[PDB]
Amino acid sequence: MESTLGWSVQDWLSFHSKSTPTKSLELLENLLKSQKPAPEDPAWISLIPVEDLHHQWNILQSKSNKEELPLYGVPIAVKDNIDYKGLPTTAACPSYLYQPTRDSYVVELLRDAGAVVIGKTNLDQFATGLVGTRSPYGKTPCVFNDKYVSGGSSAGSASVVGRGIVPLSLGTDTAGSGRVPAALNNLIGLKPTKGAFSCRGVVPACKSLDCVSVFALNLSDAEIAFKVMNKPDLLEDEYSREFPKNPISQYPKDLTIAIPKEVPWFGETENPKLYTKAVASLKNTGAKIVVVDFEPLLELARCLYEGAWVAERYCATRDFLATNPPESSLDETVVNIIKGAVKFDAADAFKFEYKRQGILQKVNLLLKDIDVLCVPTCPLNPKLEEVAQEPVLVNSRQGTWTNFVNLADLAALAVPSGFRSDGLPNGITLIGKKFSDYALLDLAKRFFSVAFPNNSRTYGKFVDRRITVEDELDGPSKDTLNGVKLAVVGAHLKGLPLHWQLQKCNATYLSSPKTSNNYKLYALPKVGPVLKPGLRRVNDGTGSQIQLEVYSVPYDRFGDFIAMVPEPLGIGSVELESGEWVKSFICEEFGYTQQGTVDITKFGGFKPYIEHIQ
Amino acid sequence: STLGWSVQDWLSFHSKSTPTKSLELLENLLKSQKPAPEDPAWISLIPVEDLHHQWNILQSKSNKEELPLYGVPIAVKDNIDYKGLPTTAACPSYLYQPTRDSYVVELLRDAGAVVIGKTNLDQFATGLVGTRSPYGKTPCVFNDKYVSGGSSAGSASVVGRGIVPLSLGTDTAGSGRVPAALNNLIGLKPTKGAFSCRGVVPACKSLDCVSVFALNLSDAEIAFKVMNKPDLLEDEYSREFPKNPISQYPKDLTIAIPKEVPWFGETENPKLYTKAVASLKNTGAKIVVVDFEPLLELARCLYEGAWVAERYCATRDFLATNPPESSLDETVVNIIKGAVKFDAADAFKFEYKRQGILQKVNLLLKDIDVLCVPTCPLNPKLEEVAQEPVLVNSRQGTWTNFVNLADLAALAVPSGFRSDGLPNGITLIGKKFSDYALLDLAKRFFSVAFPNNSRTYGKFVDRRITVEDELDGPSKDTLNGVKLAVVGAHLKGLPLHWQLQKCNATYLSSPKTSNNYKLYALPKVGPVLKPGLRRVNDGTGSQIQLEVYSVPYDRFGDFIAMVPEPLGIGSVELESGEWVKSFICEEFGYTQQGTVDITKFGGFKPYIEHIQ
Repeated sequence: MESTLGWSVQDWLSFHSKSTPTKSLELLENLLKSQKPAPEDPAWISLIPVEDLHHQWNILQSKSNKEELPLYGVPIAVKDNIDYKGLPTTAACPSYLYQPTRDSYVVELLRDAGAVVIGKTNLDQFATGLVGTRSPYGKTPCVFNDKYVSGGSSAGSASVVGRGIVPLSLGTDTAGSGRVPAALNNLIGLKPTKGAFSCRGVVPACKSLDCVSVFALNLSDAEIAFKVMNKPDLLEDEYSREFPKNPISQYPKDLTIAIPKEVPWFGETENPKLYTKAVASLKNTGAKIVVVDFEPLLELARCLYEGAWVAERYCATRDFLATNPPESSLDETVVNIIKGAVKFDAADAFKFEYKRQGILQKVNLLLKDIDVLCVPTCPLNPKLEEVAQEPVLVNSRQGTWTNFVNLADLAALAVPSGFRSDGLPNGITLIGKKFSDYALLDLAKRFFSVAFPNNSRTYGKFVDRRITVEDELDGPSKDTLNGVKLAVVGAHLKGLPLHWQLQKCNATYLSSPKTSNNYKLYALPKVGPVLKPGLRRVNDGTGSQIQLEVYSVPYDRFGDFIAMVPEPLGIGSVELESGEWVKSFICEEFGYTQQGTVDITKFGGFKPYIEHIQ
Repeated sequence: STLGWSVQDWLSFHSKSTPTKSLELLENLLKSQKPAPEDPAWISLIPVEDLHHQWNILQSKSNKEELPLYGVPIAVKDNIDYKGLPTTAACPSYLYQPTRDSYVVELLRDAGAVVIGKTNLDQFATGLVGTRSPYGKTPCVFNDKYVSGGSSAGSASVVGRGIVPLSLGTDTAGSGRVPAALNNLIGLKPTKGAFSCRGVVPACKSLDCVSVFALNLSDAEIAFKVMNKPDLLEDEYSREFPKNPISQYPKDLTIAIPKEVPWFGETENPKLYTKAVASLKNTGAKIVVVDFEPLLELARCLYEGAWVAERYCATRDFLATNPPESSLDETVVNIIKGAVKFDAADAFKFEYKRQGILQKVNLLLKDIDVLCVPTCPLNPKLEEVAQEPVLVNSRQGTWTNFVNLADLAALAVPSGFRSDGLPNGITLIGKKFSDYALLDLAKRFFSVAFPNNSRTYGKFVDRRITVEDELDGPSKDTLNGVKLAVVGAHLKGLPLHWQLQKCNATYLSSPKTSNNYKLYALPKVGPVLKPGLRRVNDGTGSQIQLEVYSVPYDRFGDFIAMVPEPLGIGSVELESGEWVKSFICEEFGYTQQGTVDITKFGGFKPYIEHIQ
């Protein structure tokens, strides 16, 4: 039949719509057959049985609104860290193996959205490392060159996406594990705001810091996965937290992007070139780039490394370690790290927690006037043998830019910046404050269109395919709004010189209806260099339908918007064509009752009129 | 003579008197005080020359009568640094000499106050009893067979006897609350992070609060305003209060009381609680009966769990010097030494459990403005504590020990006397930053529970509060909002005024428009009559009375959602020429049949009165 390697989610959905339930089952059965487990393919700890593929697919057929399921019959991989009930969970530790009787909340959500889990994916043992070599199941290679490391700890999940077996996969990230493998494999790596994705059914390893993360080939698919898994789960995950309403969806073109004053490369010469060029490209989107001392952030990173956070991994594994399981089941570097936790008492954990809170005061003072950090994802592209030689120091260095994100309650999106001379990829990570995940996506989109002009952007190993349409975003869905419905008629319309005031207050365009038959529109005597209309509700009988744009203005922001609204205008209510009332600009009678006032109703809107002039 | 004076009493003496007489008054006060053990309440008193030094510094300040604590004597817990006295934490061998004031003492000093002494406490602030000190066991201000309570023992006694009208305590698990109940005081336990902890000895650093004992609400408030200041770089748990702090709960607010109230045998204190609840009901407040189990789960955590290690963290380099056994209190040191039981791994295990409980607590409190709780179950005897050095202490903790873990604010307030003559009280608990609304809720509770100006204070069973529980609310520098003129149903006393309170609006003034304005009564549809303002291009316009309010930027959206056709918010020009947001009205509004031109009345209230 037909090749499936490197399909977007959209590619998969298109197939399903135009195919029959049996010929789409076959395509997945066929994808499943081409995969190999165990040591043959180090990327897979385990793969589903054909019976299980049938089961998932039957369940899928029972649901009665497919073609509204944004991941209908789309295959996905899951880090062997995260429970799927159809397969065992291992944490890349053969004797730790266990059978979950229930799905991760995250997996359960993706299944509800129509996806099919194909296998569990290999990782550094107990999700401990940035290298991907620390698994008794095998070392996963870089999708581009088998001499190189895939990155970890989410190594299987990057590999599998990088070569387009599957268009989305799940990883986890405490201090880099969803970001480093994206850079080494030409992927999108989304590390969401903490507590946004539930960690119910993931094996705890630094519970207080840990996030479920996603890999994708493109912005579009990372967005669909985010919308699917961003769901509260307060009573079953102690660190879950609900996204607030009115999430920002775009940074201003003007945004302050901070970069570090000192960028250590540890001898590496190719990667600096990609970073320099990437910063040039951000400047060209119109961003303000500001160079900033990252001292406090690095103090925070050191606090991670010096502190007792290792006691979190130890807490999740000590009962198990005391079981004394066969040495061959264990990675020794991992186990030595985890046992570093024994030398810390409760008093110690607190002492470091104090120091962490103190650093954060400094970190919060620093970020107050910055919108985003742009950081190299990792300094190196490690060779398999380089990390065999120095099995700890390579790891430390690969966390140069990753270690402080979760401690500081930030979000992050690792995104390609191009290729070095030797044809390996790397890239940048963009770090935003709590709940900016949607705006980071969009910022990547804007970065891409400059760094990869003329649709020249590659993805995964697919060095000779180009992104056309797949990096486009819907933005946050209307579900998430909670604001006043506001109708504008004048200088706040798209394209006129007060539109920005709506953007400043994080307004969202809803629609463009007309008033009912009840309205006149005036042009007022110009005084500023801006001309200003006023609406008049009338009932002699002689009104027209005036044209409007309607915006949702977040409740907490409406104060900021109305404060910019000078006499004689005001905010009242207006009647739309359909009979709904909606807040709107109005005008004191004194306003349109001056010498200089011009009856503009004729034009049916304010645009038409500001063109019959200029 | 000076005993039982309030802050205002001190201020009014000073402002009528010479610096010299003012000094003598303070001197006589200092003279008449004794340190421990003659008086267990005081660990040390300032030497007379320190008094003069402090006085001379005060004389240097150029604006004196702006200073809200000018020449006002205060006590400080021997937990907190004042540079002219040593710090001890009630451990003689722990004694050190600070270089500088704690930030909190420095703020109060800048506000005028004179530190008179360092006050006695349970050693290393561990306990709610007051008795675990080698400098002595501070007695209840009512009866020296009874415990004063702790750990802010001396602070409570000194204010109970009215030597000083304010004292600093600290509070991690009740230490600013229990002693207030047992001595007929107000105990304020501010929102975490509001009062800096720079220069206080840590004992449970991540939960610690500096706190305040007063005799009346006014003083608690004054003190609160002086010390509620950020100190972000010198105190890792400092946090800035946001703008527009609420000043008052609605008449309506929901107050939760526990479904299960254990008393441990006590027969007297339940009657005062019952009575207090009935007083709250009578203020207009809706009482709901609520399952406190997850809050008591939380509070256990503090005891069974790893927070005990914060104390050990604070205290262990010292303890490894094996100081003399007789400077140590055995109960306390053993409680602290129990921290060796816990791994870092254990500390995280407990932290997860805490975060799990807080998910349940935060959900349970979305519905609720305030928790009302018995301050402590018991009025323990010294003897009872001697027999049960651990048991009584923990029963005294049954209501106190979840507050900081859960990041809440508290105010312990009197509720009357048992038949006994011993006092007790209620602690009102609110969410973060509610400190001003908590004080106002106490005012309201007082006016029902102690009608006709009958409230007692401290040992002063024969005096009555008069004006000293009144409040200024947050000061104007706290607000950040849009100035808004109302002309209509949102005026004070009028039917829509609740909508300003709902949006946390603050009254600023009652100015008039310029003479540019007409006012119409709109046709009456609802059972609410509403006016419409109209500006004219003259000459006919007249001046309309307004009320102007600060509406938080935050809340303005909430406010406008309540404003229907044909009204709107635009701007109006005051008599002063200042423009300001206000209600305006569509043309159509005042052009309907039945609109009455009402200008002649000068405003809306006089018109409503010409109808009734």
